[PDB]
Amino acid sequence: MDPSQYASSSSWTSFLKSIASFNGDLSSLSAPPFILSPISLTEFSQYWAEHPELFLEPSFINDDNYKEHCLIDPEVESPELARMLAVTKWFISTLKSQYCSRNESLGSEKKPLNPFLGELFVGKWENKEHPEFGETVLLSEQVSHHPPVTAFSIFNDKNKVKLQGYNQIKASFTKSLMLTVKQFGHTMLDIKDESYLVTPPPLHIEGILVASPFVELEGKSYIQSSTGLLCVIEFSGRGYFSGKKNSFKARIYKDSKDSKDKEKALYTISGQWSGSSKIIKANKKEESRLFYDAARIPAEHLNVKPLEEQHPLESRKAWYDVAGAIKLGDFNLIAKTKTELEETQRELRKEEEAKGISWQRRWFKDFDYSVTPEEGALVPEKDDTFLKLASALNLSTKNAPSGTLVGDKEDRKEDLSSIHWRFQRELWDEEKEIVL
Ligand SMILES: CC(C)CCC[C@@H](C)[C@H]1CC[C@H]2[C@@H]3CC=C4C[C@@H](O)CC[C@]4(C)[C@H]3CC[C@]12C
Ligand SMILES: [Pb+2]
Ligand SMILES: [Pb+2]
Repeated sequence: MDPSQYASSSSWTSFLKSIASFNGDLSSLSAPPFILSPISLTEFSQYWAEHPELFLEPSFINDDNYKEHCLIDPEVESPELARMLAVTKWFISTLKSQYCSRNESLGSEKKPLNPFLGELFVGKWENKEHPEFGETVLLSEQVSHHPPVTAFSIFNDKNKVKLQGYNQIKASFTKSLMLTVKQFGHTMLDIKDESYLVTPPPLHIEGILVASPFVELEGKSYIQSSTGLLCVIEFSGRGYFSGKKNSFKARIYKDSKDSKDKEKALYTISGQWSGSSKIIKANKKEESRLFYDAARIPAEHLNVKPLEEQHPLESRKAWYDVAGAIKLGDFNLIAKTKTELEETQRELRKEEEAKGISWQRRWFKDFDYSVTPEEGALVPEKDDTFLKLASALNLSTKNAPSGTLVGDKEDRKEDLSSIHWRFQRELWDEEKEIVL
């Protein structure tokens, strides 16, 4: 049918009624074919680096060229600050990819495929037009199905820029049909010997009643550096304080201590993350410069091998039949192909439970950061980067919503675990079957 008839269709009405009895698992919703996306959530990890030049820029900034590299502030006080500005620009650049990609390729936000345990998604940005960049690799793996958790790493060996992180969400519907989404997890970016800890923001999906969903960010995101510098990004927009669609305000401070006083901000960046934003230094409101304009530089999609060469666990290969059925809009075929894959997985899980076997994660392992960790679990090293950055930010190390600070209600939750997925580069180095 035409999108104009989605909202009043029997299919959408039945979907909205299934929401009324939402059991907590989005996979139990009767989402009609027209609102389904043929893309699995394991693919979303690629949204962290669709602007290769911005991802790598911090590695090119040094003591001898930092002022010359900093266009937004040729008077930047230090290379560390120049790099924080670059990392902030990169983070902002990821937002359009993360939260707007489906609206552009599918017509609206849609329900993504719920990955199966063990699903993989790999590719690379060859950066052919820039030999100084080198190849940047993406490894994404579904480390959990119940609940869904995607772990990932994006790395550029040539310039020593590596990123790793994981993501999980907890979603619920309000009485007005707003889908509230709390993200869990975090991402760490290492630029040579300098590190940055990034926390994703909470968000909500609106437009469900009218059958034209879209993401609206809220809350805050943090970027804590090993240099002490901290960037606090606040999201607002329509229906909220600002009233401006996809708006944000980011402030950079000398340290988390100073972030308690907005007047201490070294820079203030404001605008729309899906559009243009300006930057003001200190408090010189008078003078401002363009910080980032999302419309000027198109996202660069990574290179993925042809389907004919993909391994059975690779996302697109595994979901091929379902993706095809979704593109056709065939109600019965979608149910048939999806059930086929998910039932095979059920059988696998039942065999594992009864046979005393556990699925072994491929390139990531779950580290227990608890004071009293599971006896067989891997534990963090003394010089663990997350521990040091979380300490600097006064961030909770528990499995609380992303960005939860020590002392917050979510951190004082009784018997909350502290398990975090970590990339194990050695496992990729000794990978003997998967290739790029
Ligand atoms: C779309 C309606 C009808 C059904 C529900 C769709 C929900 C499950 C979808 C739509 C928007 C999706 C989010 C879009 C973007 C991101 C950022 C990525 O880094 C992690 C996954 C995450 C957080 C997705 C989680 C799943 C999500 C919230
Ligand atoms: Pb709104
Ligand atoms: Pb384990």
